[PDB]
Amino acid sequence: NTGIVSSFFTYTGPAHGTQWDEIDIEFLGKDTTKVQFNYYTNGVGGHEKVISLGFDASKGFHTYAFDWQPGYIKWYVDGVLKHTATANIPSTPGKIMMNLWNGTDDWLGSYNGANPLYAEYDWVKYTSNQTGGSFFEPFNSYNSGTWEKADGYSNGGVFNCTWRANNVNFTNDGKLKLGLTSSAYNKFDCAEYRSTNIYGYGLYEVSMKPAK
Ligand SMILES: [Ca+2]
Repeated sequence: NTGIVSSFFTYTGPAHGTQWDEIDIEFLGKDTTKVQFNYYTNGVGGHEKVISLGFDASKGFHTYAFDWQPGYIKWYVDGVLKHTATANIPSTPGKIMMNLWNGTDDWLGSYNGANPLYAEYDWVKYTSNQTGGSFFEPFNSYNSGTWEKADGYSNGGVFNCTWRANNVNFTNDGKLKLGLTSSAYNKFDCAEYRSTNIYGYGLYEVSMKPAK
């Protein structure tokens, strides 16, 4: 069922001592000509919207964004509005997170570990509703002041891989590359990179290329 997923999302929930509020951009590796938008408010999801892109997202970098305001979320693809939600919008500030992971599946028919799956992200921009809360991250190198790598555990549940910090790497030309690897025992190691601060309403933009 759930195969390979590359994502850009905001998150907060009970490990952070709050209700689960989250806004998603996710790409399923089974069809990268589409993108899926969704969000959870107080743990309630069921807002999936799948958009056809008109291009195969895995072939180049595109800019995806969501503008999260008190009364709506609006999602954009390369500056073009694609979807607006207005119902039960979330309101708790969260961390910005990016991951690549496999669920518990037919993507294994083509998976070859000598040319592993990688999701690449060239930059992230957050333009805050609160003056002085904006930031730009170009992914030239690991910045321990603003981000952390997930390592040493699995989320469990739908996730069928263990986060490894050594699957989070930076290329010499400035991209964050998250990899999904398997060396034996049908065990996969995957990767998540996440901010250390939390952010609220504003425009979140990412330039990325999902795995396939
Ligand atoms: Ca960059």
